[PDB]
Amino acid sequence: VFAELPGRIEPVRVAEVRARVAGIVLKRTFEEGADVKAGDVLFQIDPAP
Amino acid sequence: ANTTALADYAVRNVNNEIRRLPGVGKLQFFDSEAAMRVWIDPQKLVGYG
Repeated sequence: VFAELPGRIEPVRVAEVRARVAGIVLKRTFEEGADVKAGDVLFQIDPAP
Repeated sequence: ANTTALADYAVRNVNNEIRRLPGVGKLQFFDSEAAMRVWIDPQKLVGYG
């Protein structure tokens, strides 16, 4: 007996990239939609303080 | 054969003419009438909340 159940596709790993330090976003390095590798620099917040 | 198209043709073109005729006091169309059918899929409704 087979049951058809309602379901949604979820990615195995999701990383919400969040800024930990307050500042002004000087430069966005990545282009949207691309594939990124671990450690690839994405954003640049001004390191004044 | 879609009996509904045939019935719609009969209602739009034939039944009115005959009921218009002299002597006939009542035309009994012994079938259904066209209607936009909305066949909903409750599984899709489930998927979309």
